[PDB]
Amino acid sequence: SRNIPIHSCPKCGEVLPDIDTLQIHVMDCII
Ligand SMILES: [Zn+2]
Repeated sequence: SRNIPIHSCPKCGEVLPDIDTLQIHVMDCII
């Protein structure tokens, strides 16, 4: 029983399917 967690950017609220996509986003997101 393992769900499918999803990463979300708190700076804006972009839906990030994974950490890899989340990392690239936060790296190029408005600080
Ligand atoms: Zn963001």
